[PDB]
Amino acid sequence: QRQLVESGGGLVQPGGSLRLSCAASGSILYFNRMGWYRQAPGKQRELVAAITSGDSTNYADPVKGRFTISRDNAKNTVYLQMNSLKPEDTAVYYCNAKEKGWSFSLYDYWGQGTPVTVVKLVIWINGDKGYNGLAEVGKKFEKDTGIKVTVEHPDKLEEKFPQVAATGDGPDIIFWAHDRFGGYAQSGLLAEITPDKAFQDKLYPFTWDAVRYNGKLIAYPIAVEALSLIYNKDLLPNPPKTWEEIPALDKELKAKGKSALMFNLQEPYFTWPLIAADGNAGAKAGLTFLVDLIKNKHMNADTDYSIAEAAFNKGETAMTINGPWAWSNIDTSKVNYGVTVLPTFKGQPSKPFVGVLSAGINAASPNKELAKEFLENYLLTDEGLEAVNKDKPLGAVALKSYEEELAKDPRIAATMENAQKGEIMPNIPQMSAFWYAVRTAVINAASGRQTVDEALKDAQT
Ligand SMILES: OC[C@H]1O[C@H](O[C@H]2[C@H](O)[C@@H](O)[C@@H](O)O[C@@H]2CO)[C@H](O)[C@@H](O)[C@@H]1O
Repeated sequence: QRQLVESGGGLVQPGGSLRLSCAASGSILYFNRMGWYRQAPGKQRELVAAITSGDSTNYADPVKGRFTISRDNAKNTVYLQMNSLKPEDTAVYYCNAKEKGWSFSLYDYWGQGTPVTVVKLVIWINGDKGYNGLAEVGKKFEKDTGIKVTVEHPDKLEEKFPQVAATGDGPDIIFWAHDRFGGYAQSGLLAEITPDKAFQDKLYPFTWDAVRYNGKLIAYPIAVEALSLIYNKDLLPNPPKTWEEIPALDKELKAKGKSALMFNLQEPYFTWPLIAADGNAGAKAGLTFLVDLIKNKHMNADTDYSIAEAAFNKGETAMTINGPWAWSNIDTSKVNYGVTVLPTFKGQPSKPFVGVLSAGINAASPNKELAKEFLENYLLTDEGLEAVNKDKPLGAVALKSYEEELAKDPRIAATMENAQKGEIMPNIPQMSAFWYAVRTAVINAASGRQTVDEALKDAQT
């Protein structure tokens, strides 16, 4: 009898290629039509290509331009050269042949089927982090498996993820501080994390608590993040221990063509430590001080991450407020820097919010088990976290094995100092609305629109 046998089905990276081949146990000359049909999980049959005895080749609009149906009557084989592959292609590919009998009737013949998988691992992480290093981990993953690991860093990913991931595809794995994850969890945008005891035991038990919402693990903890006072040791050997002595220092420095302190005033995460130093009466005190700095022309009105960073690295400002991630760019520059305790306000310390960098799996992802493999066996390893850390520092890693190395770093000590003086952010769904309320409040008071008393009024609502 006549039997069709397909081959060439495997795993590939989008943009890659695959040659399917279907050999018959009889001459293709006898066939009228030969063609390729595909079936994806839970879907109807979809013709992709066909070739008639008359040498005419037809294709479906999705594959048109990308796929070519070929035939070799010597080898008694029909081919499908699939170039520039996409995730929509992923399906079981079947070979079909039709034969007119001697009489009026016809015969349809089918094959076993050959599986084609187009898989890409996509990761969303912020641009201020070590995406290049994260890619080096991803490159080792592809060597040991065959899956592509692209690393993306889009602007406003914290508020682009819940919109895109809900409707569209978005990323497989999302990287952000733990505070944003409760809102994703409530909305149903994250898969439940199920790590075995042995993996679970590799990380500090306090770190796991930050990535828990209603008794379910919603992410993998990576590292603890806290803002510290970054200062130029040459321009300022004995930096301010108090916030209230910065105006004096600024007067001194402005005479020599230099600023005292430049940091990101737009993002409320940077201004919150000063605001929360005393506490309400504490928020009113802390903000009024911040307002007086801009009013006394000590700080610029629209001071953002880039002009603050650049100014410090250039050697224009004596101080800056930033996280572990910012250190590598300073090292690149020729600035003898120091990381220390944040200045105190009204005697009491400035309480910076503490973030736990965490990796979560998108609920609407087909690569949930592949991402778990990447996160556990490749990223959350000594070797894996090292790679990320040499690009842009992670801070105090969640890995137990890294304690000695963390403790040997003076900047980590300063980070932990500030983290103890601060507090971990609750993961709750209301954090988004909270942060927005503070973002507006600080900008309005900074520019000169709303009063300090009226800012806390609108923010408490
Ligand atoms: O600015 C408010 C913003 O702050 C925090 O985001 C931090 C993030 O945690 C850090 O890793 C760093 O990259 O900067 C961000 C602020 O610029 C909160 O995690 C976030 O929810 C909040 O929107």
